[PDB]
Amino acid sequence: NMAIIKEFMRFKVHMEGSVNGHEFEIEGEGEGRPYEGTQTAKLKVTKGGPLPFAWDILSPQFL
Amino acid sequence: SRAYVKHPADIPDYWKLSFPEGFKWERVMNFEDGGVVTVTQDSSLQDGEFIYKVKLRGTNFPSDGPVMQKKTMGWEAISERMYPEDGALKGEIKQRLKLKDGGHYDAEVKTTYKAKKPVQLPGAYNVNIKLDITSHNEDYTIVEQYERAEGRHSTGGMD
Repeated sequence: NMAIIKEFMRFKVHMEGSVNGHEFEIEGEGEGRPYEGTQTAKLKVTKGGPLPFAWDILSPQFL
Repeated sequence: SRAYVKHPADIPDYWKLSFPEGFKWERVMNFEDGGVVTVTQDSSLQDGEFIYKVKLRGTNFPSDGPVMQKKTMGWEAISERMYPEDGALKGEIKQRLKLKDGGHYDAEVKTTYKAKKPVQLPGAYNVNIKLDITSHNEDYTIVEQYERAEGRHSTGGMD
């Protein structure tokens, strides 16, 4: 497991969702250092954009 | 993205131990104005990278409140209190979104994390999280985030 999880790892994320009925999709990719506890992500809305609500309700779901 | 939480040696890193199979989670967020967000996620490891699939349903936000009107300004520092229960790892948070009007908008959050195979559960401890939007285009169809997360014992003294 300390083999299979490297000191640097990347990830891919797909979100499908709706807020107050507004459907949307988000595709993203990130990277970080699992054992140091740090990471970055870049997300793009792919359907349903622009979004009528605060991005802040989505951020903890990515992270 | 729970695979990236820094843990002390004497606390089992539940999320890392779940791999390569990985884990799932389900989260409920209750906001002070009646807004609700329910989220489920599946985390796995394929082709040497983590793969995340998320579904999100947000309902009952006042069409006139800070979320629908895009009036929030980021999350404060977060402390997620972890504890084992019913074969799974739960996290509870009481946490606020900053508001453009010099104000706060509070949320209670509970998440259940379950590994797809048997993994040792930790006892109670805290995960401290800093979550930042580092940049975005004008309309947030492109956004970049930074997160730092670290488990800390909540009992055990100076030891």
